[PDB]
Amino acid sequence: EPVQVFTDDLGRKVTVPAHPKRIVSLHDLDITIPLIELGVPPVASHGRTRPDGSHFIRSGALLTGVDFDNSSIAFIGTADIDIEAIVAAKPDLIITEPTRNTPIERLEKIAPTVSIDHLKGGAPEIYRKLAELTGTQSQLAILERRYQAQINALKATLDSQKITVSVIQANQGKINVMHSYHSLGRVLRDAGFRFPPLIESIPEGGRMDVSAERLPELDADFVFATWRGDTGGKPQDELATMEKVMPGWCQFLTACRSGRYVLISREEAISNSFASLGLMAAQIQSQIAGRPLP
Amino acid sequence: VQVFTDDLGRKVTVPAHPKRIVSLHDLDITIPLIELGVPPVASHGRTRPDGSHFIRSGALLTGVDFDNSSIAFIGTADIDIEAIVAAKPDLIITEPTRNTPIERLEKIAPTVSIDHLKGGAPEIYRKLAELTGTQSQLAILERRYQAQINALKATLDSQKITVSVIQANQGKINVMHSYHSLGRVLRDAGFRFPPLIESIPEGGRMDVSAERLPELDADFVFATWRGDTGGKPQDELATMEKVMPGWCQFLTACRSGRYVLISREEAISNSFASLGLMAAQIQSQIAGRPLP
Ligand SMILES: [Cl-]
Ligand SMILES: [Mg+2]
Repeated sequence: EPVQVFTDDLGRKVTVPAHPKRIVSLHDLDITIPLIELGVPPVASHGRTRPDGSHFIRSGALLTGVDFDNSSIAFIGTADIDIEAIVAAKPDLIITEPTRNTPIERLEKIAPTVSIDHLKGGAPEIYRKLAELTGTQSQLAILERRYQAQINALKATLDSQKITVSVIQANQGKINVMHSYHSLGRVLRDAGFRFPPLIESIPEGGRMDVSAERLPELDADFVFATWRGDTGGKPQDELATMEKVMPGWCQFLTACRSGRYVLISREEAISNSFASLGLMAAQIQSQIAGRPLP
Repeated sequence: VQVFTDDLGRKVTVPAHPKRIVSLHDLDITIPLIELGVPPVASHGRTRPDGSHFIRSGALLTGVDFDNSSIAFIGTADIDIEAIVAAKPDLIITEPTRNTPIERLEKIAPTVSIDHLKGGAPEIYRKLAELTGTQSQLAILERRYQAQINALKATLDSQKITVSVIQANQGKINVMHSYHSLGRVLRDAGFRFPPLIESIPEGGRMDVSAERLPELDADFVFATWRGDTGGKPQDELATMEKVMPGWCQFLTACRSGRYVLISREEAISNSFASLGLMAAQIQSQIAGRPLP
């Protein structure tokens, strides 16, 4: 079996298959979804657990169509990982990350184990690392080409470099803003939309809370926000929460007053996935260029 | 059982697991094959006046085109038989709008004809999955679509909201029983449509007089704009104004800022990719755009 040395984010030099056939993933969102997108789904995965004891891969069905109930992917735990289940899956590669609590020393006894950290370079680096680790560089190239096509289509729709945007979130009586809000921020920046200085000046990978009084500093041509829908929530929830931040908040933003405040489903907006990038690009396109107002 | 009856009624013996498929149509066959995980070794595509070739919607919807793959281009109008032979296919898939005599293809490899006019996209994918042994991948694609519809249904009471899809067609308005991807998602999500649309037979369409715009009004009115040739949404608005000056005032949806323009290339696709794009846009356009 052909083999490679991979340097993980703990600086460990790990001899791994050139083409792993049985991967165990210790995080649904951070690892399993990217693996599925790369065409190398794990044989076992971390996931979430509901109070009735049912299990699911977070965003699995929604973004990839893959979940525990329609696949041969074994569930290995949510909090404490079932070591017996990992062993039973007979992995040739185990992928974990720094926020997991299963000891590396235990995992490495089972199979070549690597730890990957999204704090080093974000989603693009995670996919680059996973593609190298799994020999799926050709599939990554296809994913990247489609993303290029999506950005180019968006850029061709409108003069993005002359349109300002912002992404905001209610946070316990204040406004939280990121330099780049996950998938949504990534697409906006890649398409060349410009952000207000308060947001642009936040260090890369950073974020800040902003006082309600300063809302006008977050104003732009279009203002985006997200709402949580994975547990029965609705867009009106973020509206109600913004009201708790400041009654009449709408009047502090020319974007909201003019009907250019846009609410996006959070679960897809926060994912690292190529699926998410496409969903963002489409929504940005029609919300900005495809919604004429009287 | 390696036996596939095609849409011409031909009983064709095929490979159990075809490895080298030749596709005679980019949109109707190549895109679905790529989505099913069995991209062809050669494909029909389009040709620009400078001689460059592309798989229509290939890069945009799948990330796959001639210029970043080993897929051979085999022609736009006339099919290059020599190129097909050189591709060493084990299966050739064609469709009834093509002009290549089936007998020429049959001499090369097992050849099957699939017709999107019988059942549309759902039937195309079912047939291609059976033909290529990709029933498992199709189930995955179908599961994602179900999740997307359920997400949309959970966002709002779609059964209380009416929607309408319209298209400018040479001075009149064309409406379909179901506008490809866009219409499929709207119907599947449980939205209601204007009385006129429900009267159109399945797979059918009709032109209506510009004067009858009010009968096509709904809570939200959707239309599409062509962008694959440098077009922009404003170009579609210009077209409507020529159909009917002040057309906006004849629709309560347009007057009140509930007229939505969607990119046509994605909207008319048979793809699962497009269904997801439609669902996301419907969701935020209807439920995520509060107006003053
Ligand atoms: Cl141990
Ligand atoms: Mg400003």
